[PDB]
Order: sequence, then structure tokens, then C-alpha cells
Amino acid sequence: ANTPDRLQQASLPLLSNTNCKKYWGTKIKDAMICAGASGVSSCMGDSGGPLVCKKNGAWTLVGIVSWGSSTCSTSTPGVYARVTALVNWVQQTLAAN
Amino acid sequence: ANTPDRLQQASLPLLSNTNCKKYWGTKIKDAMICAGASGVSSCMGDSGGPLVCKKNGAWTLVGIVSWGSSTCSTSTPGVYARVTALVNWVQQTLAAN
Amino acid sequence: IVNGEEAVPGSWPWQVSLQDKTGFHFCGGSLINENWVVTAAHCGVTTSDVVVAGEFDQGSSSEKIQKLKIAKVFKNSKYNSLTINNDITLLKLSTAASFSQTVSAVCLPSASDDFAAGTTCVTTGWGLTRY
Amino acid sequence: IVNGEEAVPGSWPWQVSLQDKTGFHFCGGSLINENWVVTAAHCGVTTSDVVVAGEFDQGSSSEKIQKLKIAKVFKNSKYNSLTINNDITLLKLSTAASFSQTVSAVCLPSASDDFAAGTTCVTTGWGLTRY
Amino acid sequence: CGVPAIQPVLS
Amino acid sequence: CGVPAIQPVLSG
Amino acid sequence: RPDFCLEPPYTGPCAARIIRYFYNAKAGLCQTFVYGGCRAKRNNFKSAEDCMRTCGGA
Amino acid sequence: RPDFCLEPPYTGPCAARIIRYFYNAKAGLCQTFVYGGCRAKRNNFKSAEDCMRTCGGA
Repeated sequence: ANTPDRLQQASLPLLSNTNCKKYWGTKIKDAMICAGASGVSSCMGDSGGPLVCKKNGAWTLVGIVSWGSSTCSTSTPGVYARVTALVNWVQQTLAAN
Repeated sequence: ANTPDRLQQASLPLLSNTNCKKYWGTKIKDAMICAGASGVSSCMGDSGGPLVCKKNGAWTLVGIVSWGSSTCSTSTPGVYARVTALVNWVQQTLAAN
Repeated sequence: IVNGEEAVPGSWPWQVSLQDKTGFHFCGGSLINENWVVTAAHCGVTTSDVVVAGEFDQGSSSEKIQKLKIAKVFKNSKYNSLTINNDITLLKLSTAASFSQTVSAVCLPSASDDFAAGTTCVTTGWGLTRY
Repeated sequence: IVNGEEAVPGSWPWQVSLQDKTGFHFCGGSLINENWVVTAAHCGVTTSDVVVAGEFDQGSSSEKIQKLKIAKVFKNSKYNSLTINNDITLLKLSTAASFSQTVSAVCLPSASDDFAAGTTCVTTGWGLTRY
Repeated sequence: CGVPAIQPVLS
Repeated sequence: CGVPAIQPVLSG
Repeated sequence: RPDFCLEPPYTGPCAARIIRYFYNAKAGLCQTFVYGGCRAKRNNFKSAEDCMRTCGGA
Repeated sequence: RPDFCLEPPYTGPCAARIIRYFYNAKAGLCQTFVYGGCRAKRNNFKSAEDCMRTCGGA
């Protein structure tokens, strides 16, 4: 019922939108990406943290923890904000501020 | 639990100091008076309310609900502020304000 | 009150409910005249709380009650926060209660009054009926 | 994270903890440079919250962390509070993070980057390990 | 004082 | 960016 | 009081850990709970005072 | 944090119904409870913020 003191990590696969929609249907929108359903789950307190993949040797922010199973089930897809769909907004915001 | 919506009452006997001290010992002080241990008990939300006795036909404030059994047991004495010990203070406060 | 019974409505007309600014009941009190309530020092009343007179059913939004602001709190300076001795506070109302069929004052004893052990007395309130 | 494992201390140096003014952890975030953190819009961050960088063990009072005030919150105006779409917020720090062994930035993708389904990626945080 | 307009009924 | 000074160790 | 005051607290599907208040009709007062950050039900308040003003006595 | 933060809430012997806050180490946050008005233990605060500043994370 309380959070861990020490930072946790989990490896997990990205899911295609098609396989993600097999569970969540039309709740999956264009700035979302799914990952997991693989025996691990993000859960309360993880939101806003990273989902990173390697790209050319360096860890790259691919998702932002967002929502999923209301009991943090490890067999359903976790849903993450899809950074590629939002990074133009990120760069525009930094450039203007 | 939750408090009752509708005002409650209970009849109960005053206890002598000696009989009250048979349970509470030296925790009974000179501006306290005991009542009950009779199958009823004051309990949380009753504090500050009245313990009244008739004097020549008129209800008269003899105690103020104060403290007692930590589980509101109906077989232990309830303890009340003893108004006779405090009423000179009452009259003085009124006269000055 | 555990193992008490429901009062006849309005039959204890000095009984007040002390409530916070949201209407939460935290203590009882007794009217001693139109301008003053006596309650316990450990109730910790402040001028932000309110005296509710004339009440019977706290779950009835339609009952006609008097919600009375408190101008000043007089905690007995001899209240002992360790022994709970001298547990009495007076509340001076900023506006007088309007006395009526359901709102009026309890009498106060003389310092020398003897109320004998075994006398049947009565206590009233909206405290828990089960711990 | 349910059924994850403990990280090697400091090995995810962009991971920040978003906390209220009492130190209560309510969300994670990622440093993207020394002045900016990216997090989720539904976290509801305000400039009264703080970014904690360099943390591993939230129950250790002796760990060397950087507590960074937030100058301005930039919630994506397209965040949809019904569908949860466009769930992203940027935090502009009032004082720069100082990059170090345990504090540094994650890379950002280009909009046209494709990360294939089935790729093994990693997520991190201090969220519940059991619901 | 001490005389209710509505009489209590005690069991 | 993206290269931790302390390398992560993942199970698997 | 509004019937939404009688509903159990709802954490929802998002994964934040946000402290909110809900009215507990069994206890008669407002209590804290952890809200996930999206899709709040109405028995979900940012302060005890808001909660008690809206649901107190339900 | 102080060990008093780990004690269960204590209503005490008085009979008031006063809303207070205590730190609940099992949940990791402060929670309301009913205090009887006298003999408070230290895990007893007048606001959630006071409670979390004193006990948060115990």
C-alpha cells in the first residue's frame, strides 16, 4: 500500500497499436503507445516517469508513464504518452521559453 | 461508528467519590464528579454536554460530560466536571463580561 | 450515549451542538442564559466554531435551528491539560439566542449544593451510541 | 512498478521524483536538459511542487540529492482530461540541475523515429510494487 | 431556568 | 544525453 | 447530501499518487486516499474542508 | 522519522469528537481520525500538512 523506498526498473516490450487495441479497443488514441502485458506493470507513483529504449547507443525517451489496468495487472498493456507524437511540441515550447 | 442523528438521553445515578475512586483511584480530582457505571455511558461527541439533576423541581447542571472509559464501557463510572466546584468561576466570569 | 434512548424532540432545550464552520458536530454544551453557553475545556472551542441551538435531528436539513456565532471563549485558566481537572469553558455569543419552546436555559447550582450519591440524574447528547 | 527489480543506484540519472512541499512523492519525471523536466499532464504539477534529482533511496536522509524549484509549468493545451490523450507537461526549473555522475539527461527522439513493436525497453520509478 | 416547555419522557 | 555514468544492469 | 458522497473512493486508471479527500459515510467524516490523477469521481476533493462542506452529514 | 509516527492513532479518554490527523505508515500518508480532546499522543496533528512535515516517509 506504500511505495518502495528504492528506485525500481523493469524491462518490457513495446506493443503494436493493433495488439494493444485487442484489450483496450478505442481507448488507445494517437498520442499513446503501449508496452508491457509481459509480467510487469507500472503502478501508482510511476506516472510521468520514463519508458526508454536504446537508439544509436543512447537511452531515448519513447514513452511517459500514463495509465493502464486499474489494479496494475501485469498481463494487460500499459499505456504511455507517445513521445514521438509530442516531441515537436516539446521543442517548440523550449524554443519559446 | 458515526454519531446518531437524533438527540439521545440516559438516566443514571451519581456515584460517591469513594465508590468512583474504587475504579479510577487518584485520577479523580476535586472538580470532578462521577455518574453511571449503570448500563449507560457517555461517548465521543457527548463532551461538554449536560448532566442535570432536579433541584426543587428544576433541572440543574450538576456535571459537564468530560472523560471516562476509553471504550465507553457501560459498567465503569463516567467522569464529569463538577459544576458546584466551578460555578463561582462561572458567576465571576459572567459578572466581568 | 451508549444504551440511552431518543429524547422527545425539544425536551432538553438548553442542549446545544458545537460545530465547526462546515457543520461538523464535535461537542455538546448547555445554554445558561441567552448570551452564554457552558461546555468542557477539552472541547477546544474557538471563535470560528458555532453554537447550534434548538436542534433535535442533525440529519434534518429542514428543522428550524439557531446557528449562533461565538464572540469570545473563556477557558478556565485552571484547566489542567494533564489531569483533566477543572474542565470547563464559557462561550459568550455574539448575538443572543432567541428563547422559545425549544431553546431555553438550564439552571446553575450554588457552590454549596449537595447532590446525594444515588440521585437519578440525566445526561444528553449526540455522542456515539456504540464505540 | 509491479514485479520489477531494484535499480543499480544512480544508473537512471534522468529519473526525478516530483514531490509536494512536504516531500511527498506523487509522480516521476525525466530531465531532458539542465533546465527542463518532462512529465505527465495528469500529474497536475504546480510551481509549489519540487523536482528531486539524484535520488535512489527515498528513505535515506543522507543521500546527496538536488531539490530544484519549478519556475513555470507548461501543460500541453491539447491534454484531453476525458480520453487522457496528449498526456505531457514540461517543467521549467528556476535553478539549473547540476549534471553529475547521478544527474543527467535522457535523449529525445525525432518525431519520425520508429521504435518497432517487440523492442525491449525499460521503465523506472518509485510507484507501488503491489496494488 | 431548568423548566422545559416540552416535557421530557424518561424510561 | 542518454549515457549514464553508472551503467544500468537489467535482468534477462 | 448528494448520493455521490456515498460512493467508495476511486483511484482511476492513471498512475499518479495524488492525495485527495473523500467522504466516508460509515465514519461520518472525510478521509484521505490516493488518486491516480485522471477520471476523478465527484467524491474526490483537494481539501478536507471542501469535502466536508459538500458531503458532511451524508 | 520519529518512532511516534508509527504508533496507531490514540483517541484518549475524553469524549469529544475532534478531527485530527495521524501518519499511517502502512499507507505512507496522513489520515484523519477522531480524537477525544485530551491526552493526545504525538502522532496527532491539526492539519495534514503538519503531519506530513513531521512524519512523512516514516
